[PDB]
Amino acid sequence: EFETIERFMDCRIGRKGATGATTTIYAVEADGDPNAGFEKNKEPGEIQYLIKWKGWSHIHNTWETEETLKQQNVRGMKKLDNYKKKDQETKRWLKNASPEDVEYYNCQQELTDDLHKQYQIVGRIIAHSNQKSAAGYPDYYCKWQGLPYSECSWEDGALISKKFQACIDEYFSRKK
Amino acid sequence: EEFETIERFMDCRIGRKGATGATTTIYAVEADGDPNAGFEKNKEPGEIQYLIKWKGWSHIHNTWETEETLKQQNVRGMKKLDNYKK
Amino acid sequence: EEFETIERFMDCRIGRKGATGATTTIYAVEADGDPNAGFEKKEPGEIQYLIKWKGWSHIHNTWETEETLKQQNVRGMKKLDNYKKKDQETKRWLKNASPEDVEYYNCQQELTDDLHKQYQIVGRIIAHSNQKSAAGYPDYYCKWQGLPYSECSWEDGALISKKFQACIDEYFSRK
Ligand SMILES: COc1cc2c(N(C)C3CCN(C(C)=O)CC3)nc(N3CCCCCCCC3)nc2cc1OCCCN1CCCCC1
Ligand SMILES: COc1cc2c(N(C)C3CCN(C(C)=O)CC3)nc(N3CCCCCCCC3)nc2cc1OCCCN1CCCCC1
Ligand SMILES: [Cl-]
Ligand SMILES: [Cl-]
Repeated sequence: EFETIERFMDCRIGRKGATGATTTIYAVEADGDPNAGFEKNKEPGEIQYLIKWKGWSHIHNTWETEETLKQQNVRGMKKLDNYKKKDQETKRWLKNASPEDVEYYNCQQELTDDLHKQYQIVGRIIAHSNQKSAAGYPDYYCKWQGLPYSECSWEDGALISKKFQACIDEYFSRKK
Repeated sequence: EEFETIERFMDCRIGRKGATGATTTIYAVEADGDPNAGFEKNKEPGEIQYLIKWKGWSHIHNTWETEETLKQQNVRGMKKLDNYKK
Repeated sequence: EEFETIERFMDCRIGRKGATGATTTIYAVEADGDPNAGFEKKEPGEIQYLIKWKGWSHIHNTWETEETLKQQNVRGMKKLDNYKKKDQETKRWLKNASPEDVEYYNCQQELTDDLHKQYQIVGRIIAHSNQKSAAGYPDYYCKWQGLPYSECSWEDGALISKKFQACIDEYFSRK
């Protein structure tokens, strides 16, 4: 019925309207980053968030504003309050911080950042649909890098060939 | 005629209606995909099927099968079906 | 009217009848022992899950059964269905997977279960309370291994000092 929020993945200041379906990685690749030429300079922006939608997989992460979360009558809005609360607590005990703490925080906080971006490439395909679409695509059973095998999904076969045809090739070639 | 025999009841399931038959042996499901694919009880194909292990065939031939479909094929040994139910 | 709340399912296992509860947190078993110690079957089994609680840092992961989750009105049962299914489905698929596929599944599950085993290691204490306890222990704000900085948690100084004194120390040897 209504969307739900599972995790808040990152935060950012970005172009006004760089929120919504058009901000997923496979739209930005197939269409273009609405948030393209942004230095935070040259252009006033907005606080946008990176949402991991309940039900859907880490590839459908879209960026939204507080407004669009409310405008979309989405569930999980308390999660929005906590993410903002613990962000203020984290900025607090890093204002009085030795330079080597900022070294740690920025080194670390950037490892999790990669690890998160890897949750979107497909580690191996595992199955496919009997049914095909009008356009002639099965749907695929993807395993995602970093995420365990219980983080697998039935993914659009038209969708994943655009970036992982090679992973589709090796599924079929490990039969004959 | 020439009937099939139900050897063991391997597993239970709530599967898309139709996701039964010879389309549920591995070597099909690997060649064509699965008729059940990604089925949640959200969609209401809803039906209860059984991985039936057959007599005189290795386990790679097992199939998911309804009461409906077992009785259509007049399989033997429906005595263990309801036994399985109870 | 204070119930608990399943956050994420981390692991099932067959386990000694009654090897559940907070006697199962990692820090309990080091203290005393493992309730599921030396199990085989000899012994009535059971099907026990490792829950990550909403509210609590990963140290507090406890193995539980579908019973003791309901028995304690634990909220988030819908997520135990979506997981029992996702397990049966993937066990069927081990019935007939090619050894290659089965070996990939062993590499990538042994890796996974590690990164999980370290969400319980502290890589940095970065604050302490202004308030000690009976025993001279502040609570400590931990940075966790694997996790981001939005998983940091105020945690019993007493408890953390029992396995990560080195970290509270280097904390103070910089202030
Ligand atoms: C929960 O609602 C939805 C979400 C869907 C979704 N997600 C999860 C994004 C996150 C939330 N979004 C915001 C904030 O703007 C929109 C997009 N992606 C997708 N594709 C998925 C395939 C990838 C191939 C690229 C092209 C397609 C995109 N299909 C979604 C469908 C959703 O149900 C629509 C109602 C029922 N349907 C179901 C099937 C189609 C029509 C009837
Ligand atoms: C059920 O909520 C809780 C949980 C607590 C918890 N966890 C994560 C439980 C472990 C075992 N579980 C089961 C089902 O077996 C579930 C969760 N650990 C801990 N310690 C953490 C401290 C140091 C460690 C050793 C000292 C014991 C352990 N204190 C918990 C406390 C919980 O509330 C009670 C606090 C109430 N407030 C709120 C109102 C105002 C008064 C104070
Ligand atoms: Cl993970
Ligand atoms: Cl993480």
